[PDB]
Amino acid sequence: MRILFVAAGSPATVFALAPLATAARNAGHQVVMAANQDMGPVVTGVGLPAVATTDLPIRHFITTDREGRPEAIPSDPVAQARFTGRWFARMAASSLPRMLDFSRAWRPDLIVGGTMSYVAPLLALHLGVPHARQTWDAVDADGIHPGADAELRPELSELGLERLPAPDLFIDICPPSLRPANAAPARMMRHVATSRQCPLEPWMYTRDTRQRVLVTSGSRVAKESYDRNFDFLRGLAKDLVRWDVELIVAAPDTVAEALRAEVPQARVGWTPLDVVAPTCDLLVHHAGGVSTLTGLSAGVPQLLIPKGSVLEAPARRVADYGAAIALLPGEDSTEAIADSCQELQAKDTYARRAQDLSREISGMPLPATVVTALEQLAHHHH
Amino acid sequence: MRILFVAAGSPATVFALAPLATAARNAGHQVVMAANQDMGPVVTGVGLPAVATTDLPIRHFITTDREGRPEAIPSDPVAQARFTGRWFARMAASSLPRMLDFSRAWRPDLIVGGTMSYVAPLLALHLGVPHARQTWDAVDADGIHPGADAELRPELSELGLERLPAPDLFIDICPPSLRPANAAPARMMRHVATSRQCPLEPWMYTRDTRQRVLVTSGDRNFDFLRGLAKDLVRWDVELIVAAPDTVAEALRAEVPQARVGWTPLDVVAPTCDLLVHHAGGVSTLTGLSAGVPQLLIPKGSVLEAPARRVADYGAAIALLPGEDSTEAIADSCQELQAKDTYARRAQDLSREISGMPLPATVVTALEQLAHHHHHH
Repeated sequence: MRILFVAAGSPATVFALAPLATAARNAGHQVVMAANQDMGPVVTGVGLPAVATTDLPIRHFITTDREGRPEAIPSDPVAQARFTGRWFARMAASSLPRMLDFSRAWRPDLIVGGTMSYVAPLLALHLGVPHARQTWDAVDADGIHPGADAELRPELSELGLERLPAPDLFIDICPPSLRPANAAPARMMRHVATSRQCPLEPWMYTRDTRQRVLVTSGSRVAKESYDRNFDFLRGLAKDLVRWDVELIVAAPDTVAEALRAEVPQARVGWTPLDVVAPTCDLLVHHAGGVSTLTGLSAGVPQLLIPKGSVLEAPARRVADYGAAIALLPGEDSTEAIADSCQELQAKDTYARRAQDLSREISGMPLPATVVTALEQLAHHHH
Repeated sequence: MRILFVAAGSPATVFALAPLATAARNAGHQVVMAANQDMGPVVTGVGLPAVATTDLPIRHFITTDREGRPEAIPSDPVAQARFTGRWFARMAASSLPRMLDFSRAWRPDLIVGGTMSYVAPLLALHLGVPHARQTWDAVDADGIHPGADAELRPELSELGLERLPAPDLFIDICPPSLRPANAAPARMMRHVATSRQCPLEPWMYTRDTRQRVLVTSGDRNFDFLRGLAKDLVRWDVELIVAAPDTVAEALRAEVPQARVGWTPLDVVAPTCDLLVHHAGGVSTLTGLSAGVPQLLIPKGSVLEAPARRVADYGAAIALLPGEDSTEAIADSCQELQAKDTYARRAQDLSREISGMPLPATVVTALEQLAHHHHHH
């Protein structure tokens, strides 16, 4: 059958959906993935044909409203969650006329979209094909979807609705231990780490007696759907050198270049998180995209520095579980960061709990087994 | 598990292994694919981490005669097959030191190689781990493997062996109806077509009023394409030529009616009325999986019997060297486009391929192989 996957405007949205999308291709289905135009090479780099939902990048939709006026990001956590739904929704609303034309020409039997890929359910409603939603992280969307529903009032009105409908199939990669009790019934699916790949360098797979700490931006792209920075690194690397930690830095090339000067004691560049993660004793990141779930699947302790209101509660869940330390706004001092790495490095309780969670992820159903669910869904509709 | 896949020196060897390698990745395994350095981009373009077996192009591993002149490919079918096995084995033996250093560092639990990826079983023997072999087409390697054994005899003796052992698991993507009568039992697996990807353009999924013919090849790859393209363009056919960028601009300039460029076969093939594959490289299995009739113009005695096999089945016409006159090419294209039996047989083979076990199911076989090796 013919399946249209819809990611969104940042690389982790592609990476999160790629295991199921390539598993579907591996089962003999015709599969295409739609994403913003600038995600095109990200899509084709996971081995899939790419379609552009829109030629505008996410920065356009984040910073500008449907009326073409600049919009400020609010700080209140309820407001910011709604704002997140709103900007993903105006991207979808903007993409809908082109995606309708494409879908009428390509004739999908089924549409699979990411959590906030709102063009996916809109297309489903217009065209009468089933919609499956796959989550793309462990982030609660209960405060996000209402922001989307409000912003889509014009599109939903035409369809006789006040809110987007429930998915025909909901697939959730969130480990049950981190899954809120109010989440909708889902077909569980194992998160499988993917990214853009490279020629392997011995250090990505060759350990020494050091202690391997990876500070990472999650994707090499300059703009993910969440803030990242990186000022903290200089002071942190000094702390680490006394620990003869082997410090590895994966960052966008411009940031990567500045860091080579600021912390010369480190190995700075870009490397895929899925390749290097398993080899690490600690991951330090901003708790965006698929980074946290990738770290948990590898059994690695993490320092989570969430930047963005919707990213905070999921990061605290992992710390509360015992597999991470999470430094939320106002907690992330120079000293706090150093002390946290010290403790993650030196107390094996974190590694134990990270491994407990890895084992839980590895018991979840494989993407290949969820392809069966997609086939059953379309057979029942069609 | 950690699984090392070993393709070889041409994109087709990478594409053939990619469904299983990505299926293994999708099952949570750490997967790496090794191939010639110049294939690194192909490996990364299917979504896998790449490692280089060698930086030398495969044609540089054919040795020279007594007096230093490069060795002629002999014409006899048996002789060619044996020569091919020796050539691939020489490549394998040359890459064994680099790959052994890698494998000792990475520690694969299982090694999967394509048919003539002989470094794969050698590595497996050195590291004491299982070896699976996957076919990367429908070519019988019965005449090929003895040449490899002869070439590898010194490496085999270091391991206390006189010949390569059977694979610990043999995986065949050949449709049953096309396998030899004598064929070894294999874990059967569906061929799933895989290519380098690009942004989807409307023409790739939109037909017009014309019959659509795709030609791949695969320098008289040039004389042929131009010659053929001229012909097909005269019958008001929509001609799509899949050529390298190295000749794209020259071909366009000659035959401006043909669409010459960026063509992922997995995307476009199902959309065609006819595929024409010249020289070799491409799997006739992708056309079959798409259910499209094919004109096969093999060059290399190793490619003749399998192309003959698809023709005997009735899904293709195979023009062997000397048979591909302009008239024969033209009559064959007309037949493939118009006759019932060709369309029906190609659809029959597509149905057969579609009933074969999925790559994701073969990953399970790899896991069992690894498990039984060290748990008793």
